[PDB]
Amino acid sequence: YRVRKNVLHLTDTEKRDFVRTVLILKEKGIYDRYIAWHGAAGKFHTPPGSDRNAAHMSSAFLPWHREYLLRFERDLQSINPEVTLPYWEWETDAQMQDPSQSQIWSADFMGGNGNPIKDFIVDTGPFAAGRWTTIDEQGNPSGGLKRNFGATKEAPTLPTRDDVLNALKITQYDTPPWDMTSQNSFRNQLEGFINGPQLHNRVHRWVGGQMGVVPTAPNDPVFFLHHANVDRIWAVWQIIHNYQPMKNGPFGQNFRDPMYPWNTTPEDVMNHRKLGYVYDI
Amino acid sequence: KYRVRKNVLHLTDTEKRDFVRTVLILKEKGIYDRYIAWHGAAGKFHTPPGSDRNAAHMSSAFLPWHREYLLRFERDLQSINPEVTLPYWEWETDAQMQDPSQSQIWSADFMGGNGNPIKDFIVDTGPFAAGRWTTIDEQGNPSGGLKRNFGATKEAPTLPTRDDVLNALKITQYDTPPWDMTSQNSFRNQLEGFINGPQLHNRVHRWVGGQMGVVPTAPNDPVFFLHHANVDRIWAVWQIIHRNQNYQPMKNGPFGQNFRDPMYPWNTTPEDVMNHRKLGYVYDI
Ligand SMILES: [Cl-]
Ligand SMILES: [Cl-]
Ligand SMILES: [Cl-]
Ligand SMILES: [Cl-]
Ligand SMILES: [Cl-]
Ligand SMILES: [Cl-]
Ligand SMILES: [Cu+2]
Ligand SMILES: [Cu+2]
Ligand SMILES: [Cu+2]
Ligand SMILES: [Cu+2]
Ligand SMILES: [Zn+2]
Ligand SMILES: [Zn+2]
Ligand SMILES: [Zn+2]
Ligand SMILES: [Zn+2]
Ligand SMILES: [Zn+2]
Ligand SMILES: [Zn+2]
Ligand SMILES: [Zn+2]
Ligand SMILES: [Zn+2]
Repeated sequence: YRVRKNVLHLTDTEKRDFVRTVLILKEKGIYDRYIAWHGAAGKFHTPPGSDRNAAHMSSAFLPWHREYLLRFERDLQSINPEVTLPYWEWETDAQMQDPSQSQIWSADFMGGNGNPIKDFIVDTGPFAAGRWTTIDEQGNPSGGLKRNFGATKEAPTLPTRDDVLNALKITQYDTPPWDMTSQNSFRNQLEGFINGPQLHNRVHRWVGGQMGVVPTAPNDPVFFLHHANVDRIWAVWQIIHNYQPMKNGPFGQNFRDPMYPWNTTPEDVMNHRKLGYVYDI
Repeated sequence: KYRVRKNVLHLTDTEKRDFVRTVLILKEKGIYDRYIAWHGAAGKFHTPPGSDRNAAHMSSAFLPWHREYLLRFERDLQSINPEVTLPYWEWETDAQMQDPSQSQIWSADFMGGNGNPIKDFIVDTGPFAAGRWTTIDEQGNPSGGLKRNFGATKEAPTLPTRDDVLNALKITQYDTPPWDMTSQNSFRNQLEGFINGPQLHNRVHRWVGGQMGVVPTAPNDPVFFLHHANVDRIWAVWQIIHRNQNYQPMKNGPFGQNFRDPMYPWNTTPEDVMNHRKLGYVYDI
């Protein structure tokens, strides 16, 4: 009953207010806590020495990011009670002739692509360099947001709608060993590791810049619009369908286990409505 | 005000063997590691970005951050064994010893001893010797066994003294602007150890050496918690002395450093932990 809307459905004023609130969150110093939390989680392997981490490469990927967006949305709400987290339906923009033309990259929103002359720093939009500070891996100021639209040879295109529907056909949430090699797992599929980079991982690689990489991704506000759609994609599979592992998975990956760096568990966020929100569709 | 935190020198043999046993369980369950990660994350979180201050150190939130940290750690201990509380290492008395390396805190039945020069400095004695206790680097990856270099550095050859503690307790202000490493006449910056230091808190870290010597890995050594229990105790004492002296900055300080701001990576505030008793514990003395 907080309603999360397609970025395409967002009145010119709804978009202005969303952007407005993100800058305030940034100015207050709240935005940085989110970049830091995501960076910390990515370095927290479960268990140590493994490839899995608290926020990725593990069953926790989906509930971790759901909790993350919920907390982010609550902070937006405390600034402006009329603002909720919109979602970027990339599945849809992939059909465009040229996706970089999508209304999501308008100057009055998340601006555009990076400038090749400025080493791919983005100057168009509310988060252009000079208007929005970024930080690096190390937590030090980095000098500006960057974006490389489909510049990689492994990710030249956004995930096609189809890629979404096939994933939704998967019957298991996840499967052991609960890692990147999991087969027939909705979680690993949606995350993008099956014939990587696909879906989730694919959007990250397609955007480029800080979004391209784990330790700095959140620096780009589009991170939240991306994840909103991923969360929505997960909520859809759930209309039909339960989570795995329940016990016996690495600590931090189990159904009822604290999700770093919080005490939140996957169980705690299994139903989005219990969380106070619902996707328009 | 029920939970009693005791001098590591007042502990019975069993009490020590239960403390150690609970730490290993916390470790085995994977829970200990969430702590090391929290402290590492906080140290990298600058307030504000580009500054020298971070959420857990080099600023006013140094004391309440670590108090919250120990409280959470103590609660996990107790969920494992309700009779175990966090003891404190009174380093200022150990400094008196001819050879502090001999303090009972370093027994093979407690913290274990110094590192072995013959082995780079890996600690090979005690419950946390290499082979018995897993360690993590500044990247979150596994690393060789705990390491300790007792007073090996030229800057910190000795543990802080009672005189050093007393003098600090003498400061009238909790902190002063700019609320960082250069703060003068501030209890916080002096207890932390930056005034002419390395001194006090920073000095113990430097004296121990090994992972305890650097911010990103320091919690890998269980002694980190015994150290910070004494630092917390010293703060609790100061609070009593200057009853009519609250926390600072109350406001208009960097976000994350003010009296009512959330402390990374938690939502908890300095106000939330100003009175230790409200937190359910007290110190031996
Ligand atoms: Cl709508
Ligand atoms: Cl990693
Ligand atoms: Cl709709
Ligand atoms: Cl006692
Ligand atoms: Cl790694
Ligand atoms: Cl006593
Ligand atoms: Cu991520
Ligand atoms: Cu992601
Ligand atoms: Cu520290
Ligand atoms: Cu310390
Ligand atoms: Zn709609
Ligand atoms: Zn790592
Ligand atoms: Zn779709
Ligand atoms: Zn098709
Ligand atoms: Zn739903
Ligand atoms: Zn830094
Ligand atoms: Zn007291
Ligand atoms: Zn006692």
